[PDB]
Formats: sequence, structure tokens, C-alpha cells
Amino acid sequence: SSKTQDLLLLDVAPLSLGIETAGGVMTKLIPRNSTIPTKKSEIFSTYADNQPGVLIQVFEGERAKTKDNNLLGKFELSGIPPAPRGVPQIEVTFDVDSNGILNVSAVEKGTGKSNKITITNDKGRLSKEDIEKMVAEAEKFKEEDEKESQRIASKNQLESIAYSLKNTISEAG
Repeated sequence: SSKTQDLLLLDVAPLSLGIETAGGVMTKLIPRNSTIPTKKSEIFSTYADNQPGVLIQVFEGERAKTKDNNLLGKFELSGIPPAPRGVPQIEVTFDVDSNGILNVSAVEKGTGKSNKITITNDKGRLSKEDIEKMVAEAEKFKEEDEKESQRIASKNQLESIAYSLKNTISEAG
């Protein structure tokens, strides 16, 4: 029931809020320990040409790989003019207000479309265990997870459609 109610100390983001980028790369916009309100806007590009829209899948957590991240929700902005990967500029704004409600707005600068979703910190999104897990795991594999992001490099992307493919055979490395 948390929208005009409280939870103990929602001043800072308990985990980093961001998106998944194609490949299982977690792109962080609002970091943990960052005191809200905080609105972060970045212009992302979709890694696909002839796209009909973009999908913004919101993930929370500290991992480099989105599989250890919490899925908050997603919204599909459909009806974007089919064009090359980086022709439509989609500015994805994570606007987290003081109540900890994450409003993710995606604004497409090419045609001028905009779509936003209201993701509130209300559900058993994380348990107290989950929060500590994601924090601890990223700290635990502090070298590995940062190298993941750095070796993959491909982040700050948007997907036109949910690819939903990993194909983890021998996983990765």
C-alpha cells in the first residue's frame, strides 16, 4: 500500500535502477545510495534498424547480468517510424520522486512521441534478503561484474522488441 504511505527510509535507492540492454547487460541510471528525488535522462539508441518501436524493460539491482536483477516492469513504445538504429533518439527518463515512485518516460525525438509508465516501489519487489544479495553479490564479484560491463561494452541500448534469448551453452566468460 505504498504510494502515499511509507516504508522505513526510502530516501535512497536500495538498488540501482536501470534497464536491460541486449545481451543481458544491466544499464544503471539511478545508483544505490543515491538520495531521491532523482530524475535521470539519457538518450538511448535501439540496436536494430527498421524498428517499429522500442521496449524499455526496467531492471533493478547491482549485477552486470540482468538475470540477477529484479524486473520491475516494462513498457513498449510502439509506433516509432521504421528507421536506422540510431535515427530515433529515445530519451529514457527515470524520474524517481521523493516517495520512491519510478516514472520511466521514454521520449522519441524523431517524431515526438512519448510514453511513460508508473512503477512504484510497492509489492514484495525485493525482500530484505534480495537487497543485500544484489549488493553483496556485486561486491563479492567486484572484479568480475565490472569487467563484464567493460568487456561487453554494449550497453545504453534499447531493444525494439523483447529478444528473450540468452542461449547459455557454456554460459559465457
